[PDB]
Order: sequence, then C-alpha cells, then structure tokens
Amino acid sequence: ARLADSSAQQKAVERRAGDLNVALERALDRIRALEEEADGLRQRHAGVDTA
Amino acid sequence: LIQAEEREVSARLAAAETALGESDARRQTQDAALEDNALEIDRLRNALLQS
Repeated sequence: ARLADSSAQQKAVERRAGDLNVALERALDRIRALEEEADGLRQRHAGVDTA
Repeated sequence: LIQAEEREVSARLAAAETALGESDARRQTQDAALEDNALEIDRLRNALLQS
C-alpha cells in the first residue's frame, strides 16, 4: 500500500509533466505564429520604406 | 540700305529656325531616355527592395 501511495505522488508528478508538455507544444505553436507575424511586420516595414 | 539690314535678319531668321527646331527636337531625343531609364530605375528600385 505504501508503494501504491508513493506511486500516487508519482501520478501527481505525471499530471504536472503532462500539463508541462501540452504547454510546451502550445508555446511552440505560438512561437511559430510569432515567426510569421514578424514576417508580416517585415513586409509592412519594407513596402512603406519603398514608398 | 534698309534692304541690307534685313540681310542681317535673314541669317537671324536662318540661324534661329535652325537654332530652334534642331534643339527642341533634340530635347525629345533626350526626353525619351529619361522615362526610359526611370522606368528601368523603378524596377531597379523594388528589385533589391523586393529581394
């Protein structure tokens, strides 16, 4: 039963790790979207420079 | 004697008519090149600017 309980705290750590993971993917997706958004900022910098 | 003074005018007629057209027409020979190069320049503008 002790093993069960220590495993239970390990399961709490598992839930923490899974939330950490999903946060990791969502942060990475936001990073990508940031990449294209900065791309767009660069185009709207360059064209008006031309103008 | 009045006739002689007009002999000066005929050259003044002859020179100006030459001095007039052969330059104004010449200017158009220069005139076209401006837009010719300028349009080249305009693509020459954005070429790097698009690159």
